[PDB]
Amino acid sequence: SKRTAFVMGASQGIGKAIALKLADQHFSLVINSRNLDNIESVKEDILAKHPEASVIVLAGDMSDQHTRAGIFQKIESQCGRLDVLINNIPGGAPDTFDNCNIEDMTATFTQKTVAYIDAIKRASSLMKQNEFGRIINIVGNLWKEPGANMFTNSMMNAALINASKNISIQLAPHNITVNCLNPGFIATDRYAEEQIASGIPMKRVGSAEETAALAAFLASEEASYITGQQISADGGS
Amino acid sequence: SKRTAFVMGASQGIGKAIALKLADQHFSLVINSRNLDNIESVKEDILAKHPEASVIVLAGDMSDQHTRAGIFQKIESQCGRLDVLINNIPGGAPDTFDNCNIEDMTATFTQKTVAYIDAIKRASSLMKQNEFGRIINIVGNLWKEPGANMFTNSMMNAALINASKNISIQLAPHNITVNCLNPGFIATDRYAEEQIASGIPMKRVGSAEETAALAAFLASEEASYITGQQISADGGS
Repeated sequence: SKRTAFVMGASQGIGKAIALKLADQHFSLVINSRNLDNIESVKEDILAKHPEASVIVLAGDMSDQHTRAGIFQKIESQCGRLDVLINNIPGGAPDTFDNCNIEDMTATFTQKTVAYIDAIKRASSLMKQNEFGRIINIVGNLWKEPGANMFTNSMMNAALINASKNISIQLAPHNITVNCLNPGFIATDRYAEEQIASGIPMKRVGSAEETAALAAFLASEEASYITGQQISADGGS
Repeated sequence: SKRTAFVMGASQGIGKAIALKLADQHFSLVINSRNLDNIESVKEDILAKHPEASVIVLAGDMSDQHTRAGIFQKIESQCGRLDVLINNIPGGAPDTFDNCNIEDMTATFTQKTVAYIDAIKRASSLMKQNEFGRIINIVGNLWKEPGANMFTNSMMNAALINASKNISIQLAPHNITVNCLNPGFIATDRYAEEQIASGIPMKRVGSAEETAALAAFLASEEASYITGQQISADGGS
């Protein structure tokens, strides 16, 4: 069939990569980031490689409850369907059990975790219309001694893993797979001078294309019996 | 030594059970629930079995950020120390991925998860003073198709498991164990007419004493090398 895919936070990085690969495979695209100008540029990049592409740009903050409803309202309007959802929202800033505070925790929780779930709620009832869907969640790693300053994000990642398992079960009947994809390392700040490459088995860091090759597959028709899964493109824990 | 233990939501049920067993072992007790009258009655029950008991009643809502700080301020004042913490706060109301809503999710998150963590923050710096502590977290079961209407509570339980692991690592250096205790079934509403006993391996439902025997042990001196653990008194998953 000729599917429609909504890829969020795709102005660059992992989302941008998933966008191109998904375009590479003749998916109809609806794309999003906060920055209207950065996102436009991607559409131009995609149309350039593929002139006939159906790319839609809906700038906005997917962390915002209302921006969400509006985006989904639009897609339902301009597309009439939705097959694939790519939940891709960054977690909060790094923190420590010592350094953490509770105002921000709630924020972060709301910013990513709730966002993803609401987004699935909307995607799903759209998806349910055609008894088909592919939900891929960009999530990251737990558990282990943040330590990596990822205290709040790790507990969020856990909650998200749990929730997806649940959701996957509730939505399977409807031919909608729900899987989490945890990349490891790509393009995102942080602070020679860099032997983190030493600690990863493959001894290298991820690439958005590698991550995107995976998400593309999960998005495909042949991936119809794969749900409730948790798969890392991390080269090793 | 002569330790001091703070057991929250101990007006009855599991917390009440932990309170008596801990009293049974000559811990100095600080106890809490929302209901001043229900909690008082426990003190009377404890003093009655043990006349010499040091029981302190601090009524209050441990879900409340400010009530929390105040309770800990008091304990630090009237006790000068704290050895054992019993994080015992009920989760939110049951919900479904379908039926759930996001206002309540945030609430629930704040009500239990954040509560426990803040409570540990306060307990710990108190505990750090004597290079000794025992943090037991009353948590429950994930993951599996709520289904049991436990959608939001399951993802919260997951986040809590993750966070404790982390915290356990950060606090071990200070001789403070952090373990989660997941009971299964005890005294708490729900809606013959009841073959849930069929689905549990032991074919029976938990008892607060069983749960309390465990928490008491984790609270003991001999349990000094047991941290970051996850242990069910559920008779079987």
